Amino acid sequence: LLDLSATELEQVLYFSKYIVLDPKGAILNGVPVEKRQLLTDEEYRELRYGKQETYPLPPGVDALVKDGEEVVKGQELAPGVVSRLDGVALYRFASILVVKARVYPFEDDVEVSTGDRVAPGDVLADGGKVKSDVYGRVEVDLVRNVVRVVESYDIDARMGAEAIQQLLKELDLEALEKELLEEMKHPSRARRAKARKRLEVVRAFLDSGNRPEWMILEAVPVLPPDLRPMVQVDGGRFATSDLNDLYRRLINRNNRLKKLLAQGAPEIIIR
Amino acid sequence: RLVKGYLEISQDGYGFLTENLHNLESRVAIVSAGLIKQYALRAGDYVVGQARPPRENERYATLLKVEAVNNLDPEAAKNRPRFDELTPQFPDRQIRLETTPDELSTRVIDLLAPIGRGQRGLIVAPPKAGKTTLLKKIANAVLKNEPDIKVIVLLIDERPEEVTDFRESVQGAEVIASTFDEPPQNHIRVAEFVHERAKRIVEEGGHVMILLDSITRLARANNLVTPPTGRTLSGGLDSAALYFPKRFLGAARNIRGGGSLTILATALVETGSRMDDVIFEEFKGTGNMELHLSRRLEERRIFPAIDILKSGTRREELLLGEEVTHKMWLLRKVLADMDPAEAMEMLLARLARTKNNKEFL
Amino acid sequence: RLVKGYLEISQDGYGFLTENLHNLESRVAIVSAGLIKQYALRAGDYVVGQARPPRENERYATLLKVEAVNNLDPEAAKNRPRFDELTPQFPDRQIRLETTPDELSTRVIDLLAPIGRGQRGLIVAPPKAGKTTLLKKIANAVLKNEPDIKVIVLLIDERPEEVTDFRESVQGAEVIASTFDEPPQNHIRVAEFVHERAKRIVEEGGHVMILLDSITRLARANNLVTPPTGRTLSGGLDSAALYFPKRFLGAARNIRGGGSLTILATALVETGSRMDDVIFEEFKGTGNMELHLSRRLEERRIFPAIDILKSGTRREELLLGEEVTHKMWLLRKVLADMDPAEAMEMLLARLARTKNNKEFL
Ligand SMILES: Nc1ncnc2c1ncn2[C@@H]1O[C@H](COP(=O)(O)OP(=O)(O)O)[C@@H](O)[C@H]1O
Ligand SMILES: Nc1ncnc2c1ncn2[C@@H]1O[C@H](COP(=O)(O)OP(=O)(O)O)[C@@H](O)[C@H]1O
Ligand code: BEF
Ligand code: BEF
Ligand SMILES: [Mg+2]
Ligand SMILES: [Mg+2]
Repeated sequence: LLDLSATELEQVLYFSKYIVLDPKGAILNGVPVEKRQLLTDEEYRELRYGKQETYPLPPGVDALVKDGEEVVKGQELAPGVVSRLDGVALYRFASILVVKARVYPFEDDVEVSTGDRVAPGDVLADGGKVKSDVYGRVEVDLVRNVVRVVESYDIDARMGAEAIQQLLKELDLEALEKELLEEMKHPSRARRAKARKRLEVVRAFLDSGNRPEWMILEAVPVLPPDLRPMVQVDGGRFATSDLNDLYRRLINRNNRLKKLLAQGAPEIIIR
Repeated sequence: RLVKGYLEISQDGYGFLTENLHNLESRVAIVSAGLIKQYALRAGDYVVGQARPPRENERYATLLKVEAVNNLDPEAAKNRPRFDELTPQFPDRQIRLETTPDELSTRVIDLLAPIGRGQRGLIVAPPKAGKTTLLKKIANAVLKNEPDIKVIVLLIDERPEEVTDFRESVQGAEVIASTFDEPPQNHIRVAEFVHERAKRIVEEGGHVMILLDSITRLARANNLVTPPTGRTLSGGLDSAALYFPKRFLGAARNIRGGGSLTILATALVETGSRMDDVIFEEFKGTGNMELHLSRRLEERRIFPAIDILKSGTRREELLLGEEVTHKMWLLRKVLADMDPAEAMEMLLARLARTKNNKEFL
Repeated sequence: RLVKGYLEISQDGYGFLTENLHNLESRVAIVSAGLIKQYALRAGDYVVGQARPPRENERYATLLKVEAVNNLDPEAAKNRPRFDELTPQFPDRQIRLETTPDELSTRVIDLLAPIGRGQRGLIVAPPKAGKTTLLKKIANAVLKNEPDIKVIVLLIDERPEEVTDFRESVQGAEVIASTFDEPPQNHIRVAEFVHERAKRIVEEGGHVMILLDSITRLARANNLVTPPTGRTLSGGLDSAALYFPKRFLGAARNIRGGGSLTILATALVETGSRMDDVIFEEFKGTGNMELHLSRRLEERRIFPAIDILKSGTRREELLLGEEVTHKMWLLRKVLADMDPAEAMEMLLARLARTKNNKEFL
């Protein structure tokens, strides 16, 4: 129904972690903005901020780059260090980080804030004189009084069953049905066969009424007590229908989840 | 953007920086376990460092960089002897007590129970016996005699007015308080937090005092918190609850490597419950200072209502000179035979005349 | 159609408006959780407003619109300092006592234990010692001296005829009672209801006066209610039961932002039961006043049968001037050495001649 890798990617996102949002990852990634594809957050980070490539500087060794010096992909940030992607190499006390971005020195007040993602033409500083002609996040470094628009433009993130149910709610069926009608009646079998394969469930839902918005599970009813009986065998031992053995674990699961959401967000832990 | 606090390490290897309220606060700063590992940092250590506003989906700001740990550069944090490894010894350096509004109280303390640095002390009195007022006097006298030492006042399960009066009367010294309106969990949490901060300070060779009102109420919280332990001590005390107060008080010690933790705390007795008396006798074997106040002396409005005969230190010779030691020995010999109230009234009369050195003269 | 009551918020986020009996009633008015959210209403808040007859399938009348909360317009409820956030201090506003039918009691109280606004007091006496009659005298004196102070009389687990007598003799001040015919649960429920009403009133800067007979019986009900706590305190009291009564009593306090909560309650002692004595000693460390009545003085039929030496307040200087402070000090010094009954006799003979202020002269 969701035009998905129903077998692999489905559980891939349900259990492993993958950012997904439809609106716009407008900024480039080797391929232009993606619309609904799922990504690994490593590349979504590297994108998130242009391209920062930080390399240590040997102690007592001064770098061959300047603090606000443009460093290209492969340039030696130091006698031994070699950059790996273009941008501006900034100093660290100790190291050099070349962040893929376009630089705009400011001698007046800065107009963009480090963090804001600015379009080509948008003012970065000094009013209209310091402007951003590059999409992406901005770093206003007073270290050399510049505003660097990294190419990293506004690309957000989503994950897991919540995004799953969102896409669920994010879909209106008759649109898909008309599209699938096109995809069968016009096209050849190879693809239109699967088009109708999904169109059949689409018909089931549409003519059936009830929304799939509850297609997933969030309020699990709890069996009536005797239905999973606990019978006293003898002398104190208890024979319990295994449902409770799982109910208990579920409760513990949910409980610690609540605790950590109240306590702290170790994202690896949380996942 | 700069942030500061005292480290609370979570079970998960990351920590938070707290405020003076010593509780989880919205403004606490996250600290990654990585940083803790570089700086070998510990709970209660005071951390100052530049921070950044939390990113999207972050509920707490993140310390971008560590600037100072315990008011010093982080390097020494990696290389330093560990508090529990510090040598526990006697207080070998006296602190003279003098406070202008009542020099007589500090006076009788010095002539009965002198205070060294690293002191594991206790004052024992029934309710309404100058105990809390006496602690106020010691606080002020410390803040006049030993301004260099980090003076910390702790108020547990006690009266709110006392809290405020000490906030105004402590003149800005770090006081952490938790009135009786708070549950024992709050009390135990705050007490352990301040405890660990103090141990971290002394780890750097610093001098600290904990003025702990109501150590017995803290023991009450420990009893209420200890989950079972099985058997119960006579008087209603739990056996394993008192392990924590015993360790807590035993923390006070003299260090041969610099700094020391002194803890002076207020004890309740003659309260009609075996529980208070058992706590008293249990702490008495760990402490080096007992100073007894008599309820009958308070009833006569004779202050300070100190029970001279029961009061004393342990190892006066390490804290007093031969002349002072023999002066006080002569004094006590004179004073063993007299009755409590009479002894105090006469002592106040003799001491109201002149300085104590001039009193000896 | 108009209804009125005191708000009681259920676990479900909606509440009911109660009657003077302080329990669920058929005519209670439903209050949607919404109204509570818009107006920030809180348990015990007094709500008056138009209501409508319940629709079909509805069993209780619903509040169509709110008009006034705690006798004032609802807007202030949205923005007000919460009672828990109010600064607790000492009662700085003494209340003189005088009741015409027996002003000996009022003057002896003033000369033994002055009263302020925000008072946390207690009267301690064995059974049949004028504690109940004393409470009646104080009630009448307050209803003559401080009409501005909201006087609520709470009677827990006590004699029904006494309830009738006080209801008739309280000249209309709110008398809430729950006799010993009620189970401990009714007592406790009326307890939180009245208490929350009082704190909500004080939240608005009001002065509330609570006269609670049988605080010890309330503690007994709490103990009967505490589900296990595990172990039992010395005497058969529960370790965690007294937390609630302690919180109740410690709620009494003086507010620097206006208003005060003054609770005076009756305590039983010398009952031959360890529960009562432990409760008393537990509450003494929380209250600012003890006033002791002697069973032997009652046996001789001497009233008020007060044990002067044990009685007194704390911080009398904040409720009395220097002249009155030194006068009371002189009077206690004179009376400190005298036998209870005979001391009370001379005090009565000295106060019988004339009023206390001219007794000074
Ligand atoms: N040195 C003193 N001078 C004047 N009043 C005192 C003195 N010591 C105690 N008091 C009186 O004792 C009362 C409370 O005693 P406190 O020390 O708080 O109780 P405890 O000793 O049990 O902690 C105060 O109201 C105060 O008036
Ligand atoms: N001031 C008084 N004048 C006359 N009788 C008194 C006085 N105080 C106590 N009594 C007597 O003591 C008995 C009970 O005392 P009271 O305080 O009313 O109840 P309680 O038994 O709780 O003390 C009453 O029957 C009453 O006659
Ligand atoms: F101040 Be005491 F401990 F009542
Ligand atoms: F005799 Be009393 F009512 F306790
Ligand atoms: Mg005290
Ligand atoms: Mg009675």
